[PDB]
Amino acid sequence: IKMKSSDFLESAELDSGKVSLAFHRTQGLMIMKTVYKGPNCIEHNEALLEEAKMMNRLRHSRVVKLLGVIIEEGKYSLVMEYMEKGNLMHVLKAEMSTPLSVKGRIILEIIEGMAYLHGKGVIHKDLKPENILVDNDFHIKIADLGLASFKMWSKLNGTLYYMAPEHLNDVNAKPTEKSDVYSFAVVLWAIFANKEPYEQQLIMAIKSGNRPDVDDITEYCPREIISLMKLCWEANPEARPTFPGIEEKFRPFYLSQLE
Ligand SMILES: CN1C(=O)[C@@H](NC(=O)c2cc(Cc3ccccc3)on2)COc2ccccc21
Repeated sequence: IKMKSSDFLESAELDSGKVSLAFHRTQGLMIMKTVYKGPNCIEHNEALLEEAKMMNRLRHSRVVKLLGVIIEEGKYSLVMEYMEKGNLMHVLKAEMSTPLSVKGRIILEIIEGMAYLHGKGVIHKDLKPENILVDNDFHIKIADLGLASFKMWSKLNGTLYYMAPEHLNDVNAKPTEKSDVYSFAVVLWAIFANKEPYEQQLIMAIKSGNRPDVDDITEYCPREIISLMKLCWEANPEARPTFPGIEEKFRPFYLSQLE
């Protein structure tokens, strides 16, 4: 979990807040983001190392790995694995259109990764294209760049279009697995529409049954996927499926008609 800046042979800052792509001696490339600068705390310094070892042990191919933490002379930084193509929305807004087979695979990988997290008792709450990272081979990893699951590191220093209606104007309602199912539905829309969807007048529209316009999807999208996004953004959370439920229907569909 613990790391030093001496371990990094070279680095390079980039802004996608701001991060450093550092080459580690033996492990290779890693992304680095300094959370806060100033004095070294005492009340919460011990917990920040425990919270990192809790996220470090979330080990799945479709989930971003926290590689370590760097604490040195009043600075606090998190170190994750490098994903070469950035985020899903960066990939979707490129010159060339991503094939339907690759989009179908991204969808299945987000399902695999979200079923993993739910099975480990972790609710995402902040699932959006910006938290779906892409490597140079078009395989994805679900991240937590907004620190929604890092409650300690969040205290050391967002998008409403993917947020389920039950959480719009009811911030005390505890987020559930069905909260993420709603967000995934809006991510499905964004994958085939190739853009971000859609304040008080909007939000109140979403609570009454308003959703992103499916007719805005110009490029080809399968009817079973359209049917899946409609079911996942159902206003009632109990009417939505679980990610293992989505997986048992989506995987046979991907393998027969898209792979
Ligand atoms: C350097 N850096 C990071 O290390 C980031 N780590 C994660 O997002 C992360 C998520 C998980 C596992 C995990 C995934 C999904 C839900 C819950 C849990 O493990 N690590 C955090 O802060 C950054 C912010 C911006 C840019 C870069 C970073």
